Amino acid sequence: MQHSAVSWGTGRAIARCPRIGGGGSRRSGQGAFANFCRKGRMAHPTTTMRRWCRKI
Amino acid sequence: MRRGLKKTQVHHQVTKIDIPKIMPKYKKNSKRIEEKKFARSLVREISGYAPYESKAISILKLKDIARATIFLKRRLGSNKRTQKKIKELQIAA
Amino acid sequence: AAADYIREIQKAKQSDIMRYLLRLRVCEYRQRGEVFRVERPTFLQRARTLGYRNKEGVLCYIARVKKGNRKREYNNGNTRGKCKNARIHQITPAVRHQATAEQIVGKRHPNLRVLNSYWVNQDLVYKYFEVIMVDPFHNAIRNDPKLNWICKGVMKHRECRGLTSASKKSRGLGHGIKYNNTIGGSVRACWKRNVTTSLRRFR
Amino acid sequence: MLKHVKKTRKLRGHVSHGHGRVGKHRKHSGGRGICGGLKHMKTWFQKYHPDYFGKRGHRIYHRKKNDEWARWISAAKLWSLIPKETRYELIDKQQEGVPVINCRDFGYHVVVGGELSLDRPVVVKARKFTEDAKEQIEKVGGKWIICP
Amino acid sequence: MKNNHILPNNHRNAMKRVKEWHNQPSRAQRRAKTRSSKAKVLYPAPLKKLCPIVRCPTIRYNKKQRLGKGFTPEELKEAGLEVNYARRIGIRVDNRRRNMNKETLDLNAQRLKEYLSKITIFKNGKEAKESGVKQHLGRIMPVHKMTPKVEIIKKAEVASYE
RNA sequence: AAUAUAUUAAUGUAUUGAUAACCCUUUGAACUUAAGCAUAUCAUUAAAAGGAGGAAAAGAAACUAACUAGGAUUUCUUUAGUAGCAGCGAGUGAACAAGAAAUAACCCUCCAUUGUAAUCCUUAAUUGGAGUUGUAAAUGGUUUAUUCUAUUAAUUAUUAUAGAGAAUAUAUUCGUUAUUAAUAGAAUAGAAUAAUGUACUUGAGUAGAGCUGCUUGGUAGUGCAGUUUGA
Ligand SMILES: [Mg+2]
Ligand SMILES: [Mg+2]
Ligand SMILES: [Mg+2]
Ligand SMILES: [Mg+2]
Ligand SMILES: [Mg+2]
Ligand SMILES: [Mg+2]
Ligand SMILES: [Mg+2]
Ligand SMILES: [Mg+2]
Ligand SMILES: [Mg+2]
Ligand SMILES: [Mg+2]
Ligand SMILES: [Mg+2]
Ligand SMILES: [Mg+2]
Ligand SMILES: [Mg+2]
Ligand SMILES: [Mg+2]
Ligand SMILES: [Mg+2]
Ligand SMILES: [Mg+2]
Repeated sequence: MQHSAVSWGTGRAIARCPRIGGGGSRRSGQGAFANFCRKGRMAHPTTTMRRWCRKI
Repeated sequence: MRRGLKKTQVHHQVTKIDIPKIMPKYKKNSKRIEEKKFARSLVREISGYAPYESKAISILKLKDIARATIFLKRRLGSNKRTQKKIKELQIAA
Repeated sequence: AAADYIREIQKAKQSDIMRYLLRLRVCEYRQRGEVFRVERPTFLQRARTLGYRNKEGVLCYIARVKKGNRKREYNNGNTRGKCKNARIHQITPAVRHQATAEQIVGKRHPNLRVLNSYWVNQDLVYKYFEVIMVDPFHNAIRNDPKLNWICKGVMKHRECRGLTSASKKSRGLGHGIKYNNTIGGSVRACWKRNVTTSLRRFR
Repeated sequence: MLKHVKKTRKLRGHVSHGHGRVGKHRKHSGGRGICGGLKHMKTWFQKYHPDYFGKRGHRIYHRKKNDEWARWISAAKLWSLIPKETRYELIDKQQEGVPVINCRDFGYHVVVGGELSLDRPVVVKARKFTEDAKEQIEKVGGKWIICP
Repeated sequence: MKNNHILPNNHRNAMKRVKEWHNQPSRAQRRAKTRSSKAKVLYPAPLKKLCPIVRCPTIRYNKKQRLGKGFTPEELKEAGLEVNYARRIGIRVDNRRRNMNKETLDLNAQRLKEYLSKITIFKNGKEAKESGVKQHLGRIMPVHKMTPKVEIIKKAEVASYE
C-alpha cells in the first residue's frame, strides 16, 4: 500500500481498477492496490492477533 | 433490601482505648500564637478600614441592622462570615 | 517578630497606606517597556516564603498581560464546518494569566531558569506580575546544597511543560474520588490505558 | 481427534455461495446495529423483546455492592456444613451432644426455609431467619440466635 | 437480525487499539533474576521485612485477617524499640494509622517479641560474610488460613444459651 | 552575528540546529453511524506547533468509608459492558473493597549561642567585591580482598565435558565444548588517613460568592478559566 494511486474512471476503454499516476517510465499506467494486481497486497492479510495456544 | 436488614443489627463488642500520639504532625505552640494575636491589634490602628467596611459602619450608626446584613452577604460569600464581621463593626461603632 | 509586622502590613490592600503606595508605582511602570529589571522585590515577606534568598545570582523582573479573552482569527467568521462549533468571542484561555507572564520573560532570557511569580498591581488595561529567576551556571549556586537541584537536566524550561506551581493547578491533580480523571499521570495517560483491550496468551 | 470439514470446501464450483441469485449478498441491507426499532423492525421487537423502550423505577447513583451483600442457603443443608470428621462422630457415638453451627464462619448470611435432616436439636446463628426457618428449626427442638 | 438473540453490545473501537502479551514468559525470567542477584548483596539479612496484622474494612470481608502495611510507634513502645533503631532492622513503620482497641494492640506487641528472639547481630560485615547461615527467602511469619471448628454442647444448656 | 548576564567601547560565560518510536503542554477538523438530518457519535482522535530524558510524568491525604474499620505514587487480575449519561434513539461508560509485582522518606519559610558575619565569589595576594532590606556549605580517595558486565588475544581430543553446523574428495580443517590472559567500567567488605556546638519557622489578591464559556459517567460543579467582588 505504499503508492498513491487512484482510479481514472470510465470513458477510456479501460478497466476500473486503480492505476499508477505520474509518467516517464514503464511503471506509470499499471494497476495497483488489489489482490489480483501484480505487486499488490493480498486480501485478508495475516496478523499476530491469531490464537497460538490452547487450554487443557 | 437494605432497609429491613438495618432494623436488626448487632455490633461485635471490642474494648476501646485512647492513647495520645508520640510524634504528632501538628504541635500547638502557645508562644507562636500570641505574637500573631498581639501584632494584629497594632497594625489596625496605624492603617485604616476598607472602603466597604467604612460604609458598613455608618449604616450601623443608623441602626439598620437588617439592611447591613444584606450589604455584607453580597460582598463575602458565606452567612457565617457576615455574622463574624458584624461583631467586629458593632464594637467600632 | 519583625517578620510578622511586615506581613500584616502588606496584606490589607484596600487600606489608606496601601492605596497611597500602589498609586505611585503604577505611574512608574507606564514609562517602562514590557519587561524591566528591579533590584529588590516589592513584597518582601511574600517573596521570601517562595524560596527567595539574598544571594548573588538571584534576579527579579516584572512583566505585564493585557487582561482579557483572546479572539479566534478567521477571515470573515468562516470556520468551514458544521454549526456546532462556530463561536468566536466567548472563549476562555486554558492557563491563568500568571502562567503567560512566565512564558514571556522565560523566552526573552534563555540564560536563566524560573522559580515563581505573584501579583503586584492592576490598571484598566493591564495586569502586572513579578517573576523571580536564578542563574544555573553561577559558581555560587552550583555549590550550595539548598538550590543544587535546579542545575539538573530535566529542569530546563519548566514553563513550557507546566511544572511550576502557577500553571500546575489547571491540570487538576489530587487524591480522592473527585479526581477520578488523571488517575495515572496526566489526562492523556489516563485515557489511553482505559480504551485498549488486553489480549492475553491463553484467554 | 474429532473434526468437521468447513462449509466453504463444499461450495467451490457453484456460481454463488449459499446466497442465491435474485437476492444478492450486498453490504448492510437494513442498517447497522440495532437501528429502526420504531419503524421497520417493529415486528421483530414485538415478538422477542417487549419492555425495551421507556423508563421505570427510581434511579440510585452509586450502588455499593459490598454493603448489600447477602448469601442464602436452605435449612436442609445445615447438616452438610459440619466437616466430615466430626459429622461422623455425632452419628454413631455422641448421640446426645447438640452441635452449634455458625453460618458466618462458612460464608453464609441468610437462612431460607426447608426441612432439617435428623430429629436432634441444634443451635443455629445467623442474620435474618425467614419465617419458615424459625418454624422448622424449633419443631425439632432447636434455637435461633441473631448473631453479629 | 432475523432470529432469537440477545441484544448485542460490541463497541466500535474494540479491536482497533490492542495490547498483546507476547513477552509473558520472558518477563518472569527477568524478575526472578534480579531478585536472586539482590540476595547476594545483603547476604545474612533476609529478603523481606516484617509486617503487622490488621482486619479488613467492610462487612463482606469482616471475618478475615490480613498482613497490613506498618507498625504504629505505640506498639514499638510496648516492646521497647525506638523508631530510628527499628528501621535499621527489617521492621516497617506506618505513621498515618490510629490506635483503636486493646486486642489489636496486644496481638502486635506479642509478635514483636518473637522476631527479636531469633535475630542476632554481629560486629562488622567481614565477620558476617564468613559465617554460613541459611538465608530465608519467603514472607516473614505469614498468616495461615483458618479451619472452622464445631463445638458440641449438652442437652440441658440449650434453653439458656447465649 | 543575534537575545541576555558579569567585569573593566573591549574580554569571559550560557542559548540557537538534527529527530519521524515512547513522554509533557498548546491548538484542533471532516469522511463515517443514526438506513434522511440539525443536538449526538467518529474524538479528549488525524494533521500542525512548543519542550526534555534514557526513560518521562506522579508521589508523602484540607483521603476512603459507616466496619470488630483501612493507610504516599505506579502497574497487572477482578469488580464490569455494571451504577450512570443520551433527539433516554443510535450509542457510550467510572471508583471503593479483594488477590499480587515493588517499596523510602525528607528539606526551606521565625528571634539558629548578638562574649562580636561566625558566611559567599574572584585573585599567585583581605586582591577586588557581595552582604545587616539577613549570608551560614563537615572531609579522607591510600591500600587489600571478592563479585559482575563489555571489548580484544591465546590453547583445545579423534576418541568423546566435543554427534550444533559449514567447506573439499566420493579423511582431514574451521569451529562446538571447556579453559586463561589483557584493558575499561560498576558494586560489597577490611585496614589506615581526614571530620562532629547551639536551631520552638507552616505558605493572601490566595480559598470562596454573582454573571459567562469549555470539560467529565458526575446527574442543579466532577474539574478548569475570563470579568466584578474578595475573608
Ligand atoms: Mg508483495
Ligand atoms: Mg515533581
Ligand atoms: Mg451473482
Ligand atoms: Mg435478503
Ligand atoms: Mg427484487
Ligand atoms: Mg472509517
Ligand atoms: Mg446518515
Ligand atoms: Mg446509507
Ligand atoms: Mg447525506
Ligand atoms: Mg469531545
Ligand atoms: Mg523508573
Ligand atoms: Mg522525575
Ligand atoms: Mg467519550
Ligand atoms: Mg536563616
Ligand atoms: Mg581441534
Ligand atoms: Mg497549612
